[PDB]
Amino acid sequence: FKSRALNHVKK
Amino acid sequence: ADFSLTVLRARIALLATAIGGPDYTSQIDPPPYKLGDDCLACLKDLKRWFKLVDDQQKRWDVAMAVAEYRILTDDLLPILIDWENKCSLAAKLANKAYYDKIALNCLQLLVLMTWPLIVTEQSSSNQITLYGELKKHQLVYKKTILSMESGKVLRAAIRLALDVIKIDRLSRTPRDNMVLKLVLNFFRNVIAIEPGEFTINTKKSMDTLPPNVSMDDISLNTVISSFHKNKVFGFLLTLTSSLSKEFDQDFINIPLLEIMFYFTKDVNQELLFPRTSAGFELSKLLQKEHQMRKNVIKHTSARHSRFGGLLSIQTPDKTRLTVSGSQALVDEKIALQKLDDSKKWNKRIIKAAEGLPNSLLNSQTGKAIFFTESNGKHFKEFINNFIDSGFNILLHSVTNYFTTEQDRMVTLEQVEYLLFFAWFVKYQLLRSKIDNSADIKQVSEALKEVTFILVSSLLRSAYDLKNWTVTHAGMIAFNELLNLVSRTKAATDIEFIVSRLFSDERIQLLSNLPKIGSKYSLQFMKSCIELTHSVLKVLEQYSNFQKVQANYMTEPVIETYINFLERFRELEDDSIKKVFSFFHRVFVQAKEQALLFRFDLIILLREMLSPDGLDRMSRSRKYVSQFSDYFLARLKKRLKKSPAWFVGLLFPPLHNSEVGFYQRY
Amino acid sequence: KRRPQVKLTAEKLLSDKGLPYVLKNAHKRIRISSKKNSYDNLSNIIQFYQLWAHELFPKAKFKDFMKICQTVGKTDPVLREYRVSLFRDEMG
Amino acid sequence: ELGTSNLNLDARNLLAYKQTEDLYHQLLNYPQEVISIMDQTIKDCMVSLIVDNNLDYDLDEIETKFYKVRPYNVGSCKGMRELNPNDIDKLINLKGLVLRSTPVIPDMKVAFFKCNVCDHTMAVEIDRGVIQEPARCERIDCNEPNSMSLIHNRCSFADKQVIKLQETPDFVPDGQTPHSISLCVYDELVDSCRAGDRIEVTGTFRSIPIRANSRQRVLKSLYKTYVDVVHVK
DNA sequence: ACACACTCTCCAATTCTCTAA
DNA sequence: TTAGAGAATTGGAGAGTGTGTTTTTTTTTTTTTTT
Ligand SMILES: [Zn+2]
Repeated sequence: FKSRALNHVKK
Repeated sequence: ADFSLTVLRARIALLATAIGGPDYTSQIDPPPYKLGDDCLACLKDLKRWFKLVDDQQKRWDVAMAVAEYRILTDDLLPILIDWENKCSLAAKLANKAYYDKIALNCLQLLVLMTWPLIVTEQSSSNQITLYGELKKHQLVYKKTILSMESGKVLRAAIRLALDVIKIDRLSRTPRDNMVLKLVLNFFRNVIAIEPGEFTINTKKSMDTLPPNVSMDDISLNTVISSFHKNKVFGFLLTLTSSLSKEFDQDFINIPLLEIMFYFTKDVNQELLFPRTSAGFELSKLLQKEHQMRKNVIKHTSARHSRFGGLLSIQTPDKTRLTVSGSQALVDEKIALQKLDDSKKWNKRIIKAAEGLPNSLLNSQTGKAIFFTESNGKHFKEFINNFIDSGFNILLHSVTNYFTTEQDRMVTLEQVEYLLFFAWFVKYQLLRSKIDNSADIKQVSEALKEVTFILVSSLLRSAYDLKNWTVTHAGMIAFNELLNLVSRTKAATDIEFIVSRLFSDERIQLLSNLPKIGSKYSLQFMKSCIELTHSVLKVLEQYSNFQKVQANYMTEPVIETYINFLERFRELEDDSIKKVFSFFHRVFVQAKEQALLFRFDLIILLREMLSPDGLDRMSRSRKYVSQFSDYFLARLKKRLKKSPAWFVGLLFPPLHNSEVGFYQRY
Repeated sequence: KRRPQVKLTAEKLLSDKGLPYVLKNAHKRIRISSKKNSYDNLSNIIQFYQLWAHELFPKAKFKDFMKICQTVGKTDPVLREYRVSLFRDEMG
Repeated sequence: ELGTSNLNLDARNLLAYKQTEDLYHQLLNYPQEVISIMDQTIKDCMVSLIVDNNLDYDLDEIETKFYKVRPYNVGSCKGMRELNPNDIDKLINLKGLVLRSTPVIPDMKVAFFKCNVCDHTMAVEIDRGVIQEPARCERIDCNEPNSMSLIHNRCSFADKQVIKLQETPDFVPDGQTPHSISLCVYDELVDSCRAGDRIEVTGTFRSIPIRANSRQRVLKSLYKTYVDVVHVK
């Protein structure tokens, strides 16, 4: 499955 | 099936009640827990449920069951704490083996449940399903472990270690040494658990703290306080410092590396040195806020939004455009900007690192973490005593390990080593910059030849295989080695080390590095820039130089420098000084003027120099204006001497032999 | 079929409407002065290029015009032939 | 030196000075652009006075403020019933008596957006009544669609009020009853006037469409009309 | 039936990669 | 070092589908029948 983390999430 | 699943869950619950329970005769409201029987078999069978079933099937279902029945919070901690307090009182005075056995077998489950989590394309679909929820439960574990009696369970763990500190190394059986590894493996997990990272399946383009958890429970600050009151820092300090004397180095020193990585990770060193104060700086920041408000006001119309008329602007060749709004009537710059802003299209865009918790490599580190006054001084005391006591001995042992084991490495250990090196070397340099009581001899083990070879080899092998995360980390470490060398030359073998550090092969590599940086994240390019600055400055103070500098100057490096510079709104004051130092070097000294006559630089100086961008009084504007004056002077001269450059300014330079030489000069 | 997309291309640049207009007029258009600031003169240079870029190809933002021009400038051989012709004219 | 923002101007002085004889007519024919030109002229002149005469007053304070002109005594008064469709968007002068005033209405001027995922924020200008919402979050690493959202109570607003003016009996036709017209007034002049007051005003005579229903963009052929005052006497 | 909101689908525009001169 | 031939990923054009719409006082001025 194409699992993916929100690497860009830093606020 | 579902019924088999719930049967195992019910078995785990009946084991979660056979364990024992408190006493209802007590008349003590409430008493402590009270102990059951068959409990050895209960703990052992639970261990078997983890190892013999869940690991062999790769589930994490068993962990979900024990989390459902709250085994850690309810039974294991009071069992351990009761053992600790009983033995503590007995020590104050100054079958019992069975009590000690139950203590050991409770601690091992505590290590197992809080073990950190890894997800890959080879993990089972069950684990991938269960990743997000067990994160929540492990956050609950961290809070609960740090909370109980102000964290008293941590004293039990070091008492278990003290039993194996007790008698001579010559006697200490392998099973004995496993305890001393285990107790530090506990603290690594307690530090490592932190708020979750959101992850989803990329099927369609469209917080995780549970209700019982908050940030102040989970912050590192809480961990510093909890560790200090429960007497951990003395244990780590005394264990690392006397490591050389026949504690078997093999069992301790890698976990003891992991701890130091796992709470250096999210600290900037300037926050630990100061360089009513809070209110004063708050007022100054409010002045800055007022300046931003003023900037918005200067683009705000006086009369309301439906009062506005219409404007027409006529070009050469008598063609006309139309724009609305009242400010467009007076400001042609705003009218020209607003005209282009309406157009719809933007070109879509290209994007480097994964598989590692958050660190300097993939986060913007212009964001501190925040300390109490007691915590600040206690943490400063801990790492200062660490550096003055333990740094050289630890680095010598761990570096003469890895030279014999480099082939077998995994990415974690490389990135760990390279970001432990950098942090402690940089911190000592800043502390000795501040005060004379500190000295640079405390970190002097980094310079000796073996460690230099190893850092070099890591950077080499990482670059060749195109593993870019280890390449980034090795870049950071090699930067700090060069900085430390430039310190020591400002005071014999160090020049020999320099000459070996700057053999031609390494110049080829270090010259190659900024060129590929154009594609990558912002942090990569910044690392390239700072490394380049240090590298060129050291070879400046070597007195070869003209060969080396001409190696650096070409189109793709300038491309990286401009691509980095246009995001100046996010960057520091210092990085722009470094960039314009490089531009001074290219333009004035080397007299390679032709590189910078390219149009996207001329836009940038307008954006950065306008009342829009850089502050009227920041130190940057001095450099920027002093550069732009000379730039336009030489450009005027060139353009009037040869009018062909008007069409030249749009495109890259032209590499034909017969015309290109006169083009460049 | 759906309507094909419209793009910037070297034919537009090499047209009489295109790049020759800049070389025919740029000497008369732009004028620097020491009597005005670096910001002033720097703002002056981009006027003519912005209006010319709009007149040539109104599709996209100005930065996109430049960064689109980079690709065709580097790749197309006929455009490079025209550019070496310019610098040969100066070598003449 | 009194710290005030508005300047009166009787239009007859434009006819006395030779260079502005034609500007008088252009004021009447094109009020919206000309008044804005006059405002920006006045603010620049105020700055020029302190910088040229090199006075102690804060430049930032003057740059922060808004300055407005308010023309009056434009010409002959016009009967309320005799305004025709060829007078639209020209300056007008009326006499009458005040019936009633509605309470102050908040009118938005600046919008405030916030990113849901990355907490990036942007302030946006309102013109022609339409909020120009961004398509995607403008932070470089958070270039995502539908990602911004409006925060109501951090916007910026301004005061609006509607005044009901009645025809004076001097002008009513024979054997008929007086009519009334509605005035829209903003900011400084909001709460000036009470029921029963007798006034003379000056403002642009505007017209706008009105929708057939709140669901759709369908407009009606008849247009509403009103007056947009810039001065009251 | 007449404006809208929302879903689905195909096709070509674009960038990335490999090969040889 | 350039460039050109082939493959993979993404955008949005535009075609399609379903949907919603018309439509008991309480206070105050005036005429009328009732005591
Ligand atoms: Zn965002």
